[PDB]
Amino acid sequence: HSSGLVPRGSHMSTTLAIVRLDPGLPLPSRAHDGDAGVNLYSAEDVELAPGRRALVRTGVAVAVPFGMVGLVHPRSGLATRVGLSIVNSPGTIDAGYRGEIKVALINLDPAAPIVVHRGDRIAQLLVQRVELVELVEVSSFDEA
Amino acid sequence: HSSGLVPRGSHMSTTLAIVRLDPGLPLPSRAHDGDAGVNLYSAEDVELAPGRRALVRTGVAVAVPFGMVGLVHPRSGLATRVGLSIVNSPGTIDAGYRGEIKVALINLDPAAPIVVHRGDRIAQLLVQRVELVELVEVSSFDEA
Amino acid sequence: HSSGLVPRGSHMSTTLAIVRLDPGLPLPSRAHDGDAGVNLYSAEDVELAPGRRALVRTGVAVAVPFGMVGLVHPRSGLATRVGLSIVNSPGTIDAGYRGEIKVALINLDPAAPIVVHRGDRIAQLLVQRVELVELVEVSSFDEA
Ligand SMILES: O=c1ccn([C@H]2C[C@H](O)[C@@H](COP(=O)(O)NP(=O)(O)OP(=O)(O)O)O2)c(=O)[nH]1
Ligand SMILES: O=c1ccn([C@H]2C[C@H](O)[C@@H](COP(=O)(O)NP(=O)(O)OP(=O)(O)O)O2)c(=O)[nH]1
Ligand SMILES: O=c1ccn([C@H]2C[C@H](O)[C@@H](COP(=O)(O)NP(=O)(O)OP(=O)(O)O)O2)c(=O)[nH]1
Ligand SMILES: [Mg+2]
Ligand SMILES: [Mg+2]
Ligand SMILES: [Mg+2]
Repeated sequence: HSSGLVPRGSHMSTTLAIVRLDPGLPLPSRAHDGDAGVNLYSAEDVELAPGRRALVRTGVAVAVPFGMVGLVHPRSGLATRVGLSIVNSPGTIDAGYRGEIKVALINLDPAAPIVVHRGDRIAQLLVQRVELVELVEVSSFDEA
Repeated sequence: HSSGLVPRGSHMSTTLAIVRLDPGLPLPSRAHDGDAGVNLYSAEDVELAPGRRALVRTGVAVAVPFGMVGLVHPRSGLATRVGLSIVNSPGTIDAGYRGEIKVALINLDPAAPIVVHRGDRIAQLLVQRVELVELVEVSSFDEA
Repeated sequence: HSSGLVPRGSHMSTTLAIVRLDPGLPLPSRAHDGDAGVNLYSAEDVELAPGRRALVRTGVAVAVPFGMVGLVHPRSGLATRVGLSIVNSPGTIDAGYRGEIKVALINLDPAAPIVVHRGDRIAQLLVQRVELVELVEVSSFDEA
């Protein structure tokens, strides 16, 4: 069997429409089979002094399906090696959002600046279902 | 059709009981259709110097259903604009928890204090299913 | 009925194989019924000055099932009390990963060092399903 056939056990897996606003970057991909996230690239060069943060363009936009959420998580390697984090982690991408995904990077190292270059992988994007809960206000939890 | 009718495609959507311990705040709501989270308010005024953190009352309590988790995520706007983050993000709200949701806000800006006023939206609350996994200890992964 | 019988409503609950690389630590457990996470221990003593971070061994390895993700979240108590956080939170554990779970702890307090002792609970591990999305590149979202 070739690629185009959806294997049985992946019949149900979901699709995510994506637009490369920056066509010069590779499409986000999973580094390994079963990996939770696809790796987002930086569209830009940016240098972050200790304690500084930046809102960095990834060059993509996505259409998260209704009933789901996209989540932007930090890469573990850079987090440890150089103290790179994401201010609003986990970044919450709503089903209705059709703008460019931007990553609020922050340098949590005390002394060493972090240089990010265009084309570097700077975060990962997961997609999960979410319960769009209906609030039921009660006067006490007994009542419910 | 009017509001009270549960549309077909939302027959299965879950309910979340909530108690406004602070009845003076609006109920948390989704800013847009399909948004992953409902926006939590601060019950209080608080001022956070750079690097400082506070445990801020939201004026609500919830009953996350068994088999699910509530998750407190930072708002992207404040995160970028002013460096506001959440120390324990993502905040983990257990199914059994019936206390007030409190938000561990922290100012990650190097120089500018953040002022939060009562009634400001300071986080978002998502609800997701969680696998309540049964651990199976093995001596090596082959064995399993 | 005794323990070994899987109750009806937990017929479907998933298993997580785990190896204690450090057999001297307790197995991670849920502190209460319905808790989202199991509590990870530190295998080691470590002292974190303000602003410093460390990659701390938990003494376990796990096999997250294909179609799921493990997620390492900070404990709320330590986060508030002493400013302890996790640089890459939420830590993303892929289905394929068979190495030791390590926690990138960071001291976000301005002045007081944090001492972690072997055997202390330093994070929690959740397991959730994840959508292993198939990207569909489009030239505009209309097109899709
Ligand atoms: O908190 C964590 C996160 C990850 N890990 C392990 C499990 C995970 O599958 C593996 C890779 O993690 P990330 O994808 O978060 N980091 P990065 O993208 O830098 O490394 P890789 O190229 O291996 O994916 O590291 C941990 O032990 N603790
Ligand atoms: O890391 C992120 C997070 C969000 N976003 C986009 C997608 C999301 O749907 C939109 C709104 O995000 P938040 O709800 O996290 N922030 P805030 O509540 O300040 O803005 P809004 O009023 O638009 O919801 O911003 C990103 O590009 N990157
Ligand atoms: O952001 C949060 C996180 C938790 N909480 C409440 C709900 C949760 O079920 C309870 C315990 O949270 P954690 O497990 O995250 N922290 P810790 O492990 O220190 O406390 P406990 O021993 O109670 O689990 O604290 C909040 O109000 N806000
Ligand atoms: Mg990775
Ligand atoms: Mg929002
Ligand atoms: Mg706990």
